[PDB]
Amino acid sequence: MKTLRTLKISPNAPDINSVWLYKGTMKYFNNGEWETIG
Amino acid sequence: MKTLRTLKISPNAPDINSVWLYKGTMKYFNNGEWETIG
Amino acid sequence: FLNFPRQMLPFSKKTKQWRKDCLLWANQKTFFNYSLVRKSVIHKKINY
Amino acid sequence: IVGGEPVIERVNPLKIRIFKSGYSNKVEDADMIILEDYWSPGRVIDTYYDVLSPKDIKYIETMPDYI
Amino acid sequence: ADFLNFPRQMLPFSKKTKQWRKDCLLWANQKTFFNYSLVRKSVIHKKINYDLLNGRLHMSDLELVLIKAAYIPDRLQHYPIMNSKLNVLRGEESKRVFDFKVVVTNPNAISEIEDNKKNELLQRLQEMITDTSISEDEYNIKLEKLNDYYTYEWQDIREVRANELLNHYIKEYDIPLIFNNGFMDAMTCGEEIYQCDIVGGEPVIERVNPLKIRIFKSGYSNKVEDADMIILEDYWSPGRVIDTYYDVLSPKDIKYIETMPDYIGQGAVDQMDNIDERYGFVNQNMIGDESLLPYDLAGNLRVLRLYWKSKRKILKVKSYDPETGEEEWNFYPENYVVNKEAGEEVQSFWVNEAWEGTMIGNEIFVNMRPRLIQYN
Amino acid sequence: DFLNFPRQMLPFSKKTKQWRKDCLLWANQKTFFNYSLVRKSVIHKKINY
Amino acid sequence: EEWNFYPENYVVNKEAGEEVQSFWVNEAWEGTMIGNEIFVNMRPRLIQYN
Amino acid sequence: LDTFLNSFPTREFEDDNEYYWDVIGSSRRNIPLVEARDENGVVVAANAANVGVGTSPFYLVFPEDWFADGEVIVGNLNQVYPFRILGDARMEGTNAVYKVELMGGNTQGVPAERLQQGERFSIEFAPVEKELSRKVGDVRFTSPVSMRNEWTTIRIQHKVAGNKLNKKLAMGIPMVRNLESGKQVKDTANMWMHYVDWEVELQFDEYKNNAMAWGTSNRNLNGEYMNFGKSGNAIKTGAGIFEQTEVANTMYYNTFSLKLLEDALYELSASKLAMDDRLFVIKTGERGAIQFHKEVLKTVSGWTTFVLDNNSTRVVEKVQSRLHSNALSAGFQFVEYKAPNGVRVRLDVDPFYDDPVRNKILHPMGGVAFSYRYDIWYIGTMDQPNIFKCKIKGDNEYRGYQWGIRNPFTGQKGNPYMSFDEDSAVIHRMATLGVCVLDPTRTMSLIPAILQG
Amino acid sequence: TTIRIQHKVGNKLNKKLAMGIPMVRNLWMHYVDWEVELQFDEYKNNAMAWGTSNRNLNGEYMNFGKSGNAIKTGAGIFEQTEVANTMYYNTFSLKLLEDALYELSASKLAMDDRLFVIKTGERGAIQFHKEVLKTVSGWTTFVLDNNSTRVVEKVQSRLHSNALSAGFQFVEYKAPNGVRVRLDVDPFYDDPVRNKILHPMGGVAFSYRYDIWYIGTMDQPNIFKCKIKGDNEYRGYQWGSAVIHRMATLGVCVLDPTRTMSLIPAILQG
Amino acid sequence: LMGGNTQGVPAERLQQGERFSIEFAPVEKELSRKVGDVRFTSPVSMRNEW
Amino acid sequence: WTTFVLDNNSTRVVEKVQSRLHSNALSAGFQFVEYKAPNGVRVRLDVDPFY
Amino acid sequence: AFGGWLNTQGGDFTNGVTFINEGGSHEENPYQGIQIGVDGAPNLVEQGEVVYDDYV
Amino acid sequence: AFGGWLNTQGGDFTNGVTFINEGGSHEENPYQGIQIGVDGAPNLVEQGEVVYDDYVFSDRMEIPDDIRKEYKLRGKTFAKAAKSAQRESEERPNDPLSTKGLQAAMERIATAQEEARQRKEAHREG
Amino acid sequence: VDVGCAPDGAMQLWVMEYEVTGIGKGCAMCKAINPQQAEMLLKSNGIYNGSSYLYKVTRIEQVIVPPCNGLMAEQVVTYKDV
Amino acid sequence: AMQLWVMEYEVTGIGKGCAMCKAINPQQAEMLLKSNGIYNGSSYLYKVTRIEQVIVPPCNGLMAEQVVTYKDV
Amino acid sequence: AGKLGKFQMLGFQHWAPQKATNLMVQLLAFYRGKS
Ligand SMILES: [Mg+2]
Repeated sequence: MKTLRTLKISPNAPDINSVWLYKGTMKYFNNGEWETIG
Repeated sequence: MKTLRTLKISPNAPDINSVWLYKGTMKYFNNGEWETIG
Repeated sequence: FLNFPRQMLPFSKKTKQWRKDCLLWANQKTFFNYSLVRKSVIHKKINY
Repeated sequence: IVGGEPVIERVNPLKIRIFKSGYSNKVEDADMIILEDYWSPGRVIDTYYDVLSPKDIKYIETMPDYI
Repeated sequence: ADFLNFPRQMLPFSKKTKQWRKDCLLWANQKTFFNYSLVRKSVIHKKINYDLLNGRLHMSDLELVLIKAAYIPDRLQHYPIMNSKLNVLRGEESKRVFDFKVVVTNPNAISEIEDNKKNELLQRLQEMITDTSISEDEYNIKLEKLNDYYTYEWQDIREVRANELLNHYIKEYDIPLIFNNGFMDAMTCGEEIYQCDIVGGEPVIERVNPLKIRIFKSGYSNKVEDADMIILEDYWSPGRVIDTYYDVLSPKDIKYIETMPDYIGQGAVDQMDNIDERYGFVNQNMIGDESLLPYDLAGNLRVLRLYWKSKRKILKVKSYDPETGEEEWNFYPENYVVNKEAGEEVQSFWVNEAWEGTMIGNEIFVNMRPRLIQYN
Repeated sequence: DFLNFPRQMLPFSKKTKQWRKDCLLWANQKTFFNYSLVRKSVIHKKINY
Repeated sequence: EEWNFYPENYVVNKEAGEEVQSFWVNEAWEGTMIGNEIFVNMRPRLIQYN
Repeated sequence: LDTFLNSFPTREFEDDNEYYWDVIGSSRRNIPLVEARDENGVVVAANAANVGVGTSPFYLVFPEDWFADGEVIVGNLNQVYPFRILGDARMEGTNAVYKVELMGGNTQGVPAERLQQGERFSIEFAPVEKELSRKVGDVRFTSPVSMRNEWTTIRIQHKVAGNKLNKKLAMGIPMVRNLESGKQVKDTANMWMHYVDWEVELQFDEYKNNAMAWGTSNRNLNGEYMNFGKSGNAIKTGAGIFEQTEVANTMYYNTFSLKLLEDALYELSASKLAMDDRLFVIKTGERGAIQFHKEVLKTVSGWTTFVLDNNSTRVVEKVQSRLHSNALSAGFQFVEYKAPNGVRVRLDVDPFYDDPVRNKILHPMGGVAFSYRYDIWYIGTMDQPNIFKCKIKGDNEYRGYQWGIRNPFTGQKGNPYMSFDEDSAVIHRMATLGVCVLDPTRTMSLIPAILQG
Repeated sequence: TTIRIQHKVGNKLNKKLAMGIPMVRNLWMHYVDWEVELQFDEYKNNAMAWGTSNRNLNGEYMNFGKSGNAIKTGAGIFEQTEVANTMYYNTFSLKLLEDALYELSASKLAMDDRLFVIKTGERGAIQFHKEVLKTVSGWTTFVLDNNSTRVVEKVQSRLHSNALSAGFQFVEYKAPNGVRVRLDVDPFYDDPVRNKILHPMGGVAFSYRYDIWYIGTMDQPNIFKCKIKGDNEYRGYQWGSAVIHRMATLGVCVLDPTRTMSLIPAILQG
Repeated sequence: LMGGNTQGVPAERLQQGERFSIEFAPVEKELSRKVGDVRFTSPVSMRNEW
Repeated sequence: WTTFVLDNNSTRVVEKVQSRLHSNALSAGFQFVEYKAPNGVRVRLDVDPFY
Repeated sequence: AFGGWLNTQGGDFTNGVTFINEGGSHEENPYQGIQIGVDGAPNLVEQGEVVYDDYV
Repeated sequence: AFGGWLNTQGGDFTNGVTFINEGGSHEENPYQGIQIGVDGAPNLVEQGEVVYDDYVFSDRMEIPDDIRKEYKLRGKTFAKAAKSAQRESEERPNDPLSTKGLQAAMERIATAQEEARQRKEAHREG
Repeated sequence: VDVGCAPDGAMQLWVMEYEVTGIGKGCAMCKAINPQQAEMLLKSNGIYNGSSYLYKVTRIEQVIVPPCNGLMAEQVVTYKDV
Repeated sequence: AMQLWVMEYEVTGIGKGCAMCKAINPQQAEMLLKSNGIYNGSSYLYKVTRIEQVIVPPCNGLMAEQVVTYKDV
Repeated sequence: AGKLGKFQMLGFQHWAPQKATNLMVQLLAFYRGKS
């Protein structure tokens, strides 16, 4: 229902509407915070 | 093979050509079933 | 409207809506006449 | 006058409302005479071709087909 | 059925294409179950009137029946005591005077416009006789032939022609018999109808059978002329549809006349191939214990003529005479462009136009056009 | 019932003598419906005569 | 312009402006059967009531 | 609400009695099988051998006499097992059994699974020989059933004293009129009775138009009327526009979904409307268009195979302003969904659906609950008016005054025929009126369930 | 093939009658001249198109008539065209249709006359849209935009200035080497009386049938309707009672049935 | 209760604050007697100073 | 070649056709016939029925 | 054409006042005006002027 | 023959427009034309040119764009321009308004052909 | 058919589709006096009446009883829809 | 033509289903589903699991409920 | 993904006010036979 077209690898939180990629995780904006997958 | 461009934040299932994100788990549609990431 | 719109008017105040308010009155309040020298319509229709 | 020329009709006595005559045997003495009939759509355009607006031709045109 | 309307008549003349005229006749075939008017009786009420004069008693008309075998121990003999009363009135209408002459109503009323049109005629007759006469041998004969037309008038020449057409065709067609049969239709229906049109290039007059004419869209008018939509349905001979329409029938259409198979394409089949189940339902105001097929068991053809008043956009144009400062008015069609910088003002009107159409059988769509005899 | 008559949409050359004889062997011994659209039956009229 | 009605045997005189159209019209024909073996006068009827 | 009711034509009737109109189906039908019996009459079950194995006769018991003497009827697999009928139907009470052998050259017989109860059978044709052929086949017809509606008679009454005949209004506050629109418009007429008959034709226009649109038929399931008038007779009410339209295409919801609006406007007009006749124009409210805008927005976000550019949808248009050199604008809306195979859906937001004076239940998403109701009034063309306003020919509303020595409405001082002895003048007006929807299956509605049906 | 009809009776119904009852919430005179001329019109339409042959390989007929003579019936259009290039699929896939149309055109057709018109039903036209749409969904080399396809275009509306539309339908597929595969809907595939097996995706499961008539160019018609010169339709009236007899002979002819390819769902076979 | 209603109106639709408006005023055909009545309204004004 | 986005506007792989089924009707199909290699090389075809 | 006329009941009834419109001024017209009459024989009127009883 | 005629109901009804087909061009026809009349005595026309009231609308010229915007023509040729303004009165030859609508519209294409003729004659000598 | 229920006295049969958010879709058949009461029976007597906010009812359509035998209503919620 | 029967069935491999027929005995309600259902070409797919008559005097109650989960597929 | 019965076809053996329309009404809740 909330599409995230792009993925940005950066040590900072890039944007709400992009998927954050760090070293061993992949976080996304949900419930007003960054939730990691896995 | 099959290229996916979209990541959806939905409690229900998205279309088969978009990646499911829900509360901390990632699923992608492969071979007629929703294959989870973990 | 109450009656037929006021006829004792100057000619310039007999505008497009004054004539239409006259004619809309004939659409509504002109079915029942105590005609003094005619019979009723239901009486004449029986005769034909 | 209908169609530029004079015409004469007889009026159906059931379809004429003669108001405000003062116990008089004539009809020309009346102050308000209303003739309500059901004219054909062809007779509306014979009589009022030069005074119907293009909106009013559509209302004659968009009337429902009760044949 | 289940999808049609009458097509929109408030169109420009370029949009009234071949399919638009064909949709008008295919709508006309829908309204053949129906014959209702405000000043007419039903067809069953008229058809019971005629068969009383042709000696048929319908026992379902004078009582409730609680038969169909023709025997007076269960039926009733009919005694024609009404025919001798109506035969007095149609024997007397034949014996009344028939001197129907076109007359000039005001024969002493000669105007300058009546004076101008007479001079255009005698100039045109003078222009012909110089070409016909070859160097003064019979120019003096053609001159004295038209010298006695200098005392005639324009209303006299138009009355001479109008009587010369009527005097010939009363004596050719036996028009007195036509109105004498039409009188018999008037004492039985109450409706006396005649059609006048051009077939074969010559005019004709025929009495319309009142059991076969649908007079739609009149306004309680006693007259039949005042109708907006008339449908004449009859079964013609195959020779009559070539007696009338030889000059417009294509070689496709004369194969339908020759070999005539049953069709369902007459509005019963829709665009999505649905069949229409309300076609196979004839009414009981139109038929009874005494109609839509293209042909008959007598080898005839169904001919369905529709006459409707379409609406035409015209223009009312105000111009000025160049010589005198007098405003003048003219009527032009919608494809007329007004010559401005001449004071030329225009107003657009919508105006009746008599249209016609004819469907022979089920396939043959013929003479779908504006009616060329406009009674202007 | 239908009045099945031979084909008349022919050129004048193809209206040969067998075609005219086929059109004329259409009238022999035919049986039809007893009364026509505007005329009563023959057994009716012989009863009147 | 003038119009004439010709049969199908008539060939069109082109290069003079003749436009043609082909119509099918009625024709009164006649025939007699005498007995059953005599077949006589199978032809267009010669009094054409035109 | 009155502009909406004048968008429908009007029919003229002769009586105030019940009126009826008769609907029709097709003449073509297939018949479900009951039982199939072998050559000697012994029923065939599914775990059996083939039946017509050597072009041997067998039976088909059908619950109705529908088929004829020499026809060819087919099972669920048409043209593979053709069944020529032999002889007329033997009536086993109400049922009909036919002698039947195979037709299309089948020399192995029909399988036992093709002869079970529930299987439908339809007529193809009735063949004969070239030589000495006998009579075969028959012709089937179809019949009408009827629909039914009636009328509703309303009334009004107002009473004034006879003192108010020419009572001039010394306007301390300016006297206003209530418009039909709901607005209080100002008026300057100094007489009081101009504001008395204006509020009684305002109100009679409000009484008729709520009786034509909002109808409640009080005829019982046992065909009775329980609401009796003051004199003792039954107050008979006929259905309105919004009761006759809900009887066929009932649909209720909480959450709007486009997939059920699109697969139900295609189920009813599947092969019955042509490709150009499937324009379904939805009447809705202002808030029903926002709910429709989001569900098309949720639909085209599932079209991931396409990408939706700025260059075509133009959701960010360039504008000119003093604040910046290249300043942008924003905003878009989805107003039309084109279904597969010619079905289109359009939005017509009508102000009738949003009227908060009559609509009192609020939706949870704001606005009145009647705004979220989707109505497709016209599906295809019908060749006759589907919805029309039934009015009696001749029943002009009886303007009727009884009065005493003065009449303030007509303005009559001095009465020769007195009804009574008091300074009064009452108006009594009454109208017999109804509406009729010929085909409520040509009209699909979609109602929120919070209106509770 | 020879067909006959009768009806024992005039304008009134008789013993074979049906009523149609609709489910709503609160729950003339038959023109017998026109139903016989319609229900013999459809007897010939089922005989020409849905016909079955009852001959051996020895020439003998198998089904005999009421007089002892053999019933002569010839094959129909859908039985003559179902002898070659006919396939029965269980699931629809463009892998089978783009290859069957190619091997028919790699061995029979030049490269210019490779236009294949799929004459199918209405619900089979939606089935052709969704399986081209899944084929385009796997073309990940080319991204599809709204600038070319225009599934979201701008229409004029009162509600908003920038007001969009939505909707599209694939109706064509162009395989390699010029195999252009079009699509149209015949209305007779959605026939509710004749087609009784229902498909799970809505319809009557005969709408999901693809028929390619008219393969290539021939210099003559391949499929036509046969007829006898003169007048081959008869009629007859037997009076008691009145029995409206009708009889007609007919025929259809498919010259080359290898020039007709058909796809039938496998639930309509065997 | 009109509409043909037999089992009454629930008690949760009859609480305080439930809003009611006039629909219409139906009478019977034979021998009706008077129903319905007519309402009026009036405006307000405002003020200012210096 | 995922360095280039290959949009449908330039190739016209899916192109609009006019059919009675839908007002916005689409097609599909393409075929690579030529491959221009680097450094001047073009690769065309000549499909012969002899082969 | 509505200028000083009453085109009603199929007839064209006027009071004599002639609204000479739609042409243009004396300068912007090619024929220097509308030229309603010939009497000075070039009798020219423009779009704005109105005549009664041959007085403009 | 259908060229400017309505041959319905047995009679040959025309509006005046004379569609002259089946001839050929002036060089293709051995008689150098059609020779519709003897009046100049060799009045010769071709397969395209059309006559109304003894005025021939030529098929060889074209429509200049300054001559197209004024007088409001529809065809690309002066013969094709008269082949479009007669389309109302082709199906109604006997109407009073279509006669006036034809005579007025044929006078415009007459004076539009003369202005193209006078402009071509002035440009040729220059 | 005057049994004694709230809408005019007759029994009404309803077909309900929904989508339980985060769980899936389903079918439902019920007798109810209102279509509002039909969705209040899923929130009370349904499978997920404990987590009552997950019920997203999308269709409530009535069945009318025919005169004779036949399949009245059907509803399939297939796996490829879910 | 007597009673009403609401069924819960399960199409094998495809999904679940709910149905309602009108039959005299509940074996005939399975006949009117297996022959008139949407899976007519695959009539062996129906495995009915519950049939219950529409017993009127409640007239406010669920008769069939069948949800399809994300983990059943 | 399921139908619902909108009509039922029975034989006749399984069985005057004013007229709103004078012709008959073909419902959409009916199959129409196909020529
Ligand atoms: Mg084949």
